[PDB]
Amino acid sequence: ASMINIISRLQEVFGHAIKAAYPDLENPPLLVTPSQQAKFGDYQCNSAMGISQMLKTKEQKVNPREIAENITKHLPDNECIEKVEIAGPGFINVHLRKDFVSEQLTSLLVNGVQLPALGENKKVIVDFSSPNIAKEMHVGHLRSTIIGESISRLFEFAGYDVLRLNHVGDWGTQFGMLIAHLQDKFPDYLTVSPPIGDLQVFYKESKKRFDTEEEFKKRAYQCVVLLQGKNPDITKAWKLICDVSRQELNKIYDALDVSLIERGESFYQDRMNDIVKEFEDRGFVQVDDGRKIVFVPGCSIPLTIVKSDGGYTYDTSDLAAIKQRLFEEKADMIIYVVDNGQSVHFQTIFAAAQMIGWYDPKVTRVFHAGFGVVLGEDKKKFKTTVRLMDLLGEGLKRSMDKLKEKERDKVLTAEELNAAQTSVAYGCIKYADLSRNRLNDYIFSFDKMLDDRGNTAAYLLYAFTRIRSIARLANIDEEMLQKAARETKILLDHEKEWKLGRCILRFPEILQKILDDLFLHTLCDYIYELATAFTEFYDSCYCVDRQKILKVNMWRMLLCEAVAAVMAKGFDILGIKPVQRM
Ligand SMILES: N=C(N)NOCC[C@H](N)C(=O)O
Repeated sequence: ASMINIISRLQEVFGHAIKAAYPDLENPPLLVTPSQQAKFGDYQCNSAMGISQMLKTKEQKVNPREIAENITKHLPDNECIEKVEIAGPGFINVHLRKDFVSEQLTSLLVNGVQLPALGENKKVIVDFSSPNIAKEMHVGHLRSTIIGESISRLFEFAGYDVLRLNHVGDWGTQFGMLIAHLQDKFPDYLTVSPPIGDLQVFYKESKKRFDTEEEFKKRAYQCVVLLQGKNPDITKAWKLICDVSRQELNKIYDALDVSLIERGESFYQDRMNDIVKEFEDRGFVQVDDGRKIVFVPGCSIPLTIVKSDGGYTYDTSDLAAIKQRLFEEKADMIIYVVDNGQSVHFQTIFAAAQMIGWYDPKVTRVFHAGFGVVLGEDKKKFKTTVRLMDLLGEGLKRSMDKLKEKERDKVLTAEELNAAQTSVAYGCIKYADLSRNRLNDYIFSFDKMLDDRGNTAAYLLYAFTRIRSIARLANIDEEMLQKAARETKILLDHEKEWKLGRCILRFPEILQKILDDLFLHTLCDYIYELATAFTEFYDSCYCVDRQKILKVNMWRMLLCEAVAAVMAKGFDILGIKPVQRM
């Protein structure tokens, strides 16, 4: 059946009701918001607010309370509204049908937590992680990965078709010295696949030679020209270096549970040729100091698309990239998950793209999802540079250390030696990030994100186990619960079970908002809000003598399951893999 965006529903029935009360008005505000207080109803409509101000005139100000009246007067029949109240000025407070909420709570237990999805299959392309080959994958790359994996999942769950592209820096000029060095240190690479160790100790070996030996430097620069010329021997040496890089990288994408089509800058070697010609032939190119540059009317900087020496650039690659994503992949939306240091870069690229006619931003969504830098607690850059695998190993350890109080004796081997340990570590590292606005800088603290209390993954993961233990400890297997759900009316007479009930149905309205601003932290803020609504429900209501059985209220067994299902999905979107026991 799939869940209902209640906010979008109330917006439909108010726009019907507003068109009736003021049909001569054009595009009136349909600001419907959840009431975050018991008395004011379950949703609020602040629409007589902006409607009064549209009718405002030099010497006449229509009082909003009289509008709200004229609005409620024409409210159609529905399936979700009990009564309507007017407070203050023209606030319209809305009360939901208990029946409606109950029926909806049920529907997601039998049909399950799934979204309605679309009437057209749009194609979202998400550009994330993107480390630079031969250089360490750094924490800023980590954010992108985490944020990108989660964004990809939100659209995947929303019914979109999603292309996860790892746009890796595998076409740098630094390959020159690596390849030239590889040919020195391992003169049989063509035949004996060379044992290159740590790619960082190798790179170091090169930049020394580069900065030291002048005849080596020239060789290095020549290798780049030869590589771009697609030379057989030189290219093989390149493939082999990216190979050693690729398998160290997968160790990380594996641990963080991340799927990615690798499609580096090198993928566009030929399109770049055509792009340069395509900008030339439309007269957008200007020659400055031997560079072919492009000025975009409005932008603070120019794109360099050919250097003085014939070599392409980041701008060249990202121009080729957006043309093919728009034309061959035929995307309806493109998302770039890249550190905010490069904000200007994408606004100029996107501009350049409109300028040459590649897309109509009214029609195709192109979006830079930016993020702040990673800091230590001393509120400056995060360094020691930190290897990502080290960070995670140091996460796994710490996660384990916590668990030794004293759960190594309760949970069995699997439930703990992985399940709880890993699900907590990786879960915290993702959650600490996503729970904070992606734009603000991020303070990476093992101590803060591993805290057993507060707004951490740790608390919410533990919290999850308790919701699951309830119907477990009272011995009600899945088979029973599914039959209960199919036959039980769900009861919401008690205040705190009404809070929890409508909090639950807010899941769609939450995710929709995130499809528009890509602010995932409002989902974490929702998992915490849901999680807290539950405790307040549990601490007063009974689900389950002073001898054994305190009777089972089967409908509250289902409430617990509703809460569980929705947290389960919310976790999945965020990239958290919850355990049951811990
Ligand atoms: N420009 C695109 N498509 N992705 O960003 C690439 C990130 C780059 N490799 C870096 O090191 O920042």
